[PDB]
Amino acid sequence: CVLITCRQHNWPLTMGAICTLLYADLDVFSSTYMQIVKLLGLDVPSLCLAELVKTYCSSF
Amino acid sequence: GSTTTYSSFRKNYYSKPWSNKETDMFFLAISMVGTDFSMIGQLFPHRARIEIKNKFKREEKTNGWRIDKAFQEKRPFDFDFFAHLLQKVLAEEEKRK
Amino acid sequence: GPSGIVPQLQNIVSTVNLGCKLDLKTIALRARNAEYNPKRFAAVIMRIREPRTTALIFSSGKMVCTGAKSEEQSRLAARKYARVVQKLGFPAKFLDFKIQNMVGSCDVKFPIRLEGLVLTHQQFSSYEPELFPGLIYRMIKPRIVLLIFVSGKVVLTGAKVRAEIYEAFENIYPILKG
Repeated sequence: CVLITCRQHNWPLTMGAICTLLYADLDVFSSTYMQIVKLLGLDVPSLCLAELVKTYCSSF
Repeated sequence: GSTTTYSSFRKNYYSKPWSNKETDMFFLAISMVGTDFSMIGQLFPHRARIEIKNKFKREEKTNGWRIDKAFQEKRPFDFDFFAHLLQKVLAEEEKRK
Repeated sequence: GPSGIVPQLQNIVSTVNLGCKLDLKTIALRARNAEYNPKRFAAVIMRIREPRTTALIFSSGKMVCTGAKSEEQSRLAARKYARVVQKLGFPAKFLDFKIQNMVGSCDVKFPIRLEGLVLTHQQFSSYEPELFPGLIYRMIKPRIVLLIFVSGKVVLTGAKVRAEIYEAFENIYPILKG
């Protein structure tokens, strides 16, 4: 839910940062994501290439 | 710990490569057992049933003719004989190597 | 018309009912080409080399066959499985064969940038390369799902009949032509 929320406001974030907290596994949460999105039919942007570099490069 | 927690698909773990004499023994079991991958997995305790299915899938790509030829080269079935053959041939492979 | 190519068929799925109750333990014991786990599952799995396919036979008499390249190949495989059950002693019979699924693929000989597809067909397009490289297109006519790759290769799924696969191909052609 927070992933899609941040995407609507194009706030940079990546899966790994979230999943480090939830005791999550790639199959589990990826399948759950597909299920929820196709259940609710919600539109959501993609990860823009330049969106993530700004925060990523500043982390060095 | 750092925020740069890289994530990639790891289900492709390192499994032990299949030996040539092990493949010959797999074909022999096909001849002498059949395609019961569970009982083959018991015969090959080193290999679980999913590895047996994967071996079938890989071999049938080109060596399906050998699968059929083995399956028609039927033989009496004995678990103890197969176990002795497996261990003896592997030990002889080690000694030759 | 398309660019000189019509999709190949990858896989087939079909169902038949043998018409009688079966002892799966007996089938597993006597069938060279079968595997069963009575402690875990209610159906036996068997294989034949021509048509190269497999069948999943349930104790309740239901069956699922897979691996054929065509509906007739799947039907021939199902008949061979029915004969296998017959010689095992059960009164198996070939009734109510039905093709349930069909898979195909094709290539257009030119690359496609998936980002445009997702940005113009949001309501049908999914594109998560961090999850799976290929783009997924939910087509509504016919009831087919197309899997698209940057290489220009496409896969089709969900058809009951071949006409659905080829109608999906000819419907997606003018879109990817853009």
